[PDB]
Amino acid sequence: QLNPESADLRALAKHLYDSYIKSFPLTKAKARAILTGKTTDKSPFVIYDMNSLMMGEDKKEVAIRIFQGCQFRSVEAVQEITEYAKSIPGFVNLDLNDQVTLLKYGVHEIIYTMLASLMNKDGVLISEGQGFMTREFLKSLRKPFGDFMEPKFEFAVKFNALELDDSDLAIFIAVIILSGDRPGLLNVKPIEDIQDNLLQALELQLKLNHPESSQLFAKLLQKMTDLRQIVTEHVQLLQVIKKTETDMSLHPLLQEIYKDLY
Amino acid sequence: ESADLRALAKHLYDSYIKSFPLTKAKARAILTGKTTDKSPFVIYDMNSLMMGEDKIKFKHIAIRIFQGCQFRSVEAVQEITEYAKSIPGFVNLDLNDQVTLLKYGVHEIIYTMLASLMNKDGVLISEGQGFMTREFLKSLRKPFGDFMEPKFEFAVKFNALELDDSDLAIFIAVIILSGDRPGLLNVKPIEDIQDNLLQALELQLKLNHPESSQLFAKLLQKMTDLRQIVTEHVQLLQVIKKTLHPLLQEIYKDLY
Amino acid sequence: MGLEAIIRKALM
Amino acid sequence: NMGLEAIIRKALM
Ligand SMILES: *c1ccc([N+](=O)[O-])cc1C(=O)Nc1ccncc1
Ligand SMILES: *c1ccc([N+](=O)[O-])cc1C(=O)Nc1ccncc1
Repeated sequence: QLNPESADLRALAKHLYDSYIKSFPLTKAKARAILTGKTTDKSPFVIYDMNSLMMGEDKKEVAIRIFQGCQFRSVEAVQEITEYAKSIPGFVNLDLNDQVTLLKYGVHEIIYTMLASLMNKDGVLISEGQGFMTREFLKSLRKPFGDFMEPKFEFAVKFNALELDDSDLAIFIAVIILSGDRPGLLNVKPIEDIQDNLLQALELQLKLNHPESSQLFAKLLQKMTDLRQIVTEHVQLLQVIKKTETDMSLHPLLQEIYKDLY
Repeated sequence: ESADLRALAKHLYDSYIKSFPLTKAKARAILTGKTTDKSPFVIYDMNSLMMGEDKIKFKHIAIRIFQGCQFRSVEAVQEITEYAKSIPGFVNLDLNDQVTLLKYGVHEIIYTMLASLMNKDGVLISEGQGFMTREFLKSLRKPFGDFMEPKFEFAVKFNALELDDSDLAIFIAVIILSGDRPGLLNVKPIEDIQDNLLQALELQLKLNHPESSQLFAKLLQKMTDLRQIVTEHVQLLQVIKKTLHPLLQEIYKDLY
Repeated sequence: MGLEAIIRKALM
Repeated sequence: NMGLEAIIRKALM
């Protein structure tokens, strides 16, 4: 069982982990430490209703501008993911257009993966760990905004119940990136070859790290389907917004909070 | 447990054989000419379509274009449903959840089994009595000539996994027992069954495709592609509203 | 949905 | 292509 093959897989998982640590300053361990109250400098003010919303400020056209905002403030994560992708063995040898294609679909799914780290069943970290926006407060907001985040919380609750750590996620994320079924890929075989190696490394990682979790490997792969669904659901969200017929001054702080989400 | 997983696989296969008259084994035998039956009638151009008109017209019956395939696929829905009843634990779920699982699952399973009737050149129709070529379907006026090509692209890659009916029986069961369907009441017992099906699928693929690296993972990723095709059908219907009519209904009746 | 009615009928 | 594709290409180079 421990042989050159498995040792290569461990070396790959270690390589991915180190590069993930180097690429992503926002790790799951860091998010979990904030959420469980252990980070003195990131004690997130809990925003749970309109009253606390007002106290929180220290610092539809509304919807599209939420999306313009958050999609602009994701540039740093996209650059981090891109840096990480460059460290995946084989990725930079792929056709450049395929690299771009892999990243342009992968980043949204990876952002949601890392968004889950900021989430628990009660809410989501915002403003770099200085705010904690509650799930139920978000859900209570007027249509269409009240429905923005709830399916992400639903995904995150289920994803976090897998108890993956950053060692797991680094490979998981690599597997996401090397998805040979992205539309418009020119050479699918060299991508699938890397992903198969990544999937082998992931499978081993999960055996070594998760003795409790029956079919964790399969359940994790199923989460890639849930991730695609969330991204897909945003397309449908744009349509709901096209034929949205309401005016309401969504509190500007709430618009700012939403720009901190995805 | 290993004998339990093998028994489950065999039970699912036996149910699958009972539930689905046109199997992949039968379809491949027709497609490759290995049967002693008459080779299927072929629709490959306008002449052969008109010549085959009497074989593809309705005798049992803007988005009327798919009412043919809607009706013809009612039988698959029933067969899938009967197959689902044999899945250990399925009929013990709340009936509302059984309905919800099947109502989403059938479309993915129909595409899965449509792939069994497809090769890179075309698809079996009329329960295998006819063969409609991929190029003929591409030849249709836009946007009709784009409807099936995503299906063929999925099918060619899906078929390259070289699954047999034994594999597909478990894979189909795994699809049905998807705990993420909208509106499910009791997710946990669904996942519990699916976990057991996944265990059986894992061992099945290891035993039946020992040299197929990461086939389990690749199969699981195909479920994302299956959902994508179903999702793309929504977009297909929108393209339809923003628009030969009699030909098209019969042409599409055995497709999806 | 008509499909649900067919499925319920097949399940019974 | 989109702005995102342009951000990625820049980051890749
Ligand atoms: C940004 C900010 C908030 C939300 N939301 O709460 O629904 C969404 C976005 C956003 O633009 N998300 C997104 C864009 C593109 N692809 C996937 C998701
Ligand atoms: C029937 C016949 C042809 C096609 N097609 O080529 O796209 C589609 C259908 C059809 O009704 N497919 C379908 C229905 C409901 N959900 C998913 C797919």
